[PDB]
Amino acid sequence: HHWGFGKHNGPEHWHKDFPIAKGERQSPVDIDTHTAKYDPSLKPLSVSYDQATSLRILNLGHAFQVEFDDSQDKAVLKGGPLDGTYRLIQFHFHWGSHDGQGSEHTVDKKKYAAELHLVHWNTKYGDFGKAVQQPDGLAVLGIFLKVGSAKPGLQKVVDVLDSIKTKGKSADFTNFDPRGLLPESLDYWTYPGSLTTPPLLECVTWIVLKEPISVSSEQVSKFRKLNFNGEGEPEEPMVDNWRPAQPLKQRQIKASFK
Ligand SMILES: [Zn+2]
Repeated sequence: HHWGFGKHNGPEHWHKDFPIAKGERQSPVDIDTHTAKYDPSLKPLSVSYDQATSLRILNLGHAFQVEFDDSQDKAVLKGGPLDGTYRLIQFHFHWGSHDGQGSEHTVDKKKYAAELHLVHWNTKYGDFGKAVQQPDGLAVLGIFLKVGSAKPGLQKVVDVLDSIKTKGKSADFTNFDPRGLLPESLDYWTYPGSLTTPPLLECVTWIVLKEPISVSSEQVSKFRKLNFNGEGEPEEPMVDNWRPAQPLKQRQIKASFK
């Protein structure tokens, strides 16, 4: 009964193995735009992906992840609410069983068709594993996906997914430029929170972009053809791998805009 997104092992059950699931700094959250606070002191984000080096793409079971060479010192997220520099290690998505749900963060309760997380670790701490043990260990850039026109910079991802249908499969995924996954504007909300899969560690500065990227119905539908199961096991399509919004509790969501 490893955690996952079935009826028996899904988000409602995670607290039994990971009691921090009911903790004080859990993610995702609903972003209530009336109660979020515009902070004029929040500076622009700095996302430098020019020299990011993608390596491989893996079906981990609950989702797929594209991994990067985080020995590169130039593929970095910094600025914004951050007081350090953070190296890109991987990205992945969350999505639904239909276009009407799939995002983890919500905006005034609005759910998007999917959400992209670009995960970066703090260069103060040596590596990812050591970083997640610190309250400022990770900076995750979250980006909503809505269905409309196609996102060209996502196509290489969409095209490869048929090769990694079942858990444990992977593919070469070199020369992928994650700049192609960013919207035009980098206006953002930000708050302190957690990983949204177990172990749910409270080590993340969340930066959630106001502007969603547009992806086509065809592109997001490919996500739903992935499987949670391993090869030869009964087919279980990989859908609804999003943790729902958790209580904000003490925290203050801040915005770079009104
Ligand atoms: Zn995520």
